[PDB]
Amino acid sequence: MVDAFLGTWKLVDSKNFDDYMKSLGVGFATRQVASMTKPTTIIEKNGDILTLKTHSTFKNTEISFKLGVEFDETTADDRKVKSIVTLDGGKLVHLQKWDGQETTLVRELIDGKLILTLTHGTAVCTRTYEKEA
Ligand SMILES: O=C(O)C(F)(F)C(F)(F)C(F)(F)C(F)(F)C(F)(F)C(F)(F)F
Ligand SMILES: O=C(O)C(F)(F)C(F)(F)C(F)(F)C(F)(F)C(F)(F)C(F)(F)F
Repeated sequence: MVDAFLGTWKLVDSKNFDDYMKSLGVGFATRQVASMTKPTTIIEKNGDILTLKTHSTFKNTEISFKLGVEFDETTADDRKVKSIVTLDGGKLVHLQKWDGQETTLVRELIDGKLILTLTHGTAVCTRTYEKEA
């Protein structure tokens, strides 16, 4: 199921991330740092539990979850959300809900690259990761 997503991934392309951050209300000085950061994402499984780490020179996050089971999450920008991650069409779909708002973080594999599509409001950001050995 999820096994092609597992491993260490490095950011190699980003489109419309400023739009996405601004839609979420991230302040301009933070957006400026974030626009120049290249995170590493590490996706590990242990049985039915996935752990997704995001590491950078600015902020780090880590979440653990079972597919299809809601979990509490506090995002990098300090939103307290109700989250669920599911496999849908071969994509890892992460849905966050708070205050009646929603955002999706969708990961899919295309030609061995991991494409992360972030949608909030009308903003749609595409971030591409390449696998580390
Ligand atoms: O993993 C990535 O590339 C990523 F930086 F885009 C990201 F998903 F972490 C993210 F979008 F920045 C995020 F941290 F999750 C965020 F949505 F919470 C926000 F910070 F942008 F507000
Ligand atoms: O700090 C915010 O609000 C932020 F959105 F800018 C941010 F830290 F989440 C980030 F820089 F966008 C981020 F990209 F998610 C990150 F730094 F966490 C990382 F993913 F780069 F690691």
